[PDB]
Parts: sequence; C-alpha cells; structure tokens
Amino acid sequence: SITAITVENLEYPAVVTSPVTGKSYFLGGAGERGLTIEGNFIKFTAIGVYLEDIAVASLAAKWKGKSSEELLETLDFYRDIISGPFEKLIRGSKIRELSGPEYSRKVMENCVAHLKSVGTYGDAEAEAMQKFAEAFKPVNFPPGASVFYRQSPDGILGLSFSPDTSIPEKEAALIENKAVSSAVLETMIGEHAVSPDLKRCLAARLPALLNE
Ligand SMILES: O=C1C[C@@H](c2ccc(O)cc2)Oc2ccccc21
Repeated sequence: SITAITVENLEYPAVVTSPVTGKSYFLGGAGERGLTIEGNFIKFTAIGVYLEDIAVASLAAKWKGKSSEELLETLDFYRDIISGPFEKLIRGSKIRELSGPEYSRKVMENCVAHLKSVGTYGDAEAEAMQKFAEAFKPVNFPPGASVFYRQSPDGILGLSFSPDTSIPEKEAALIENKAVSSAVLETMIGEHAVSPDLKRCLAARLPALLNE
C-alpha cells in the first residue's frame, strides 16, 4: 500500500533496494529542508527517510493499534525509529545547488549540538565528525544531485554521493561511531527537530503497515 512521494519534482519511490547491503526499504516519509531568510522559507533540499522492511515487525509490538495522531505525539515512537534494530536510508536531493562544504556545515552543526546535548561528544565523536566533513569536501550538489546516509544498526554511518537521485553502487565513506551513526536521523525526526513534515509522514504511513 505505501505510496511514492514527490517533493518539488523530486520523486521518492515507495520502495528501494541497497546496492551496498542488498537490503530493501520502504518509504517512511519525505519532506524538505532549507533556510528561513527574513521570515521567508527558502527551500534547498528534499529529504526522504527509508526504513528497512524488517522495521515493521520490530515496531509492531509497541506501536501496532495506535492512531496516527497518537504516534505523532509520542516521542518514544520516534526514538524506536531512530534507534531501532534495522537499517535506515536517508536520501537528500538538492532543490538549489550547494557545495559539499556548504551543505555539510549545517548538518554537522545540528549533529554536534545533539551529541553535546546528550553527553556523547568526546574525542572519538569529534574525529568521526571531522571524517564526516572530509567526505563532503570534494563533492558538489547541483539541483537533483543527492546524498545517501545509510544508518546501519551496527553503529556505522555509510555515506554515498550521486550526481542525480539514483543510489550509487559504492559508498564514499564509512563513519564508524555509534553516537554519530544516528545523529543525522535524530536531527530530522528526533525530539528537538523543529520541522515536523517527516514526523507527520511517519505517523500517518506506519499504522497501516503495523496492522498487517
Ligand atoms: O538535510 C538537511 C539539509 C540541511 C541544509 C539546508 C540548507 C543549507 O544551505 C545547508 C544544509 O538542513 C537540515 C537541517 C536538519 C535536518 C536535515 C537537514
């Protein structure tokens, strides 16, 4: 039943399969991010969050039978999605052109704030974030180009870059750090993520799946 979602002419298929891990995912939600300039929301990128198919069985126990409205207001629900025992794939496709450094600046800012916020920002995490930064430096994201974050439940964050929206065969880098591995998704649907579009998609789409 899960449908595809299109954001600013950028389409997010209902399902995708990783060329890296071979695992298949379903679209949990899609939205957009940007900057508010002079009270005006300026869109820069689209974001899609895919959850490994096994996520359903994992989330079923605790969340089956809950209404979308109920899930949306429950922080614990999103915590299970962020740190659940399954892989998550996040695809960011640019609406406006951004260089790797330009784009990564904000993302890293948000990740670092979160990490410090929960008391897990030591030397290992700073080094992981520096490696994160390094991976983006040689990259440019013209409209339509994409970044793929593969959040492995084993504490690893795989980074892939594409000239368009197709998922690359090989990953550009592997950030091996547990706390950092979930930081990116946390800044998107975690408690302190202001933008609700992704959270709403998840709360709306998951109930149907959690019942069958
Ligand atoms: O996926 C993104 C894009 C990022 C961003 C937007 C505009 C820009 O110029 C640089 C980075 O903002 C964000 C903030 C929070 C969570 C995800 C994101």
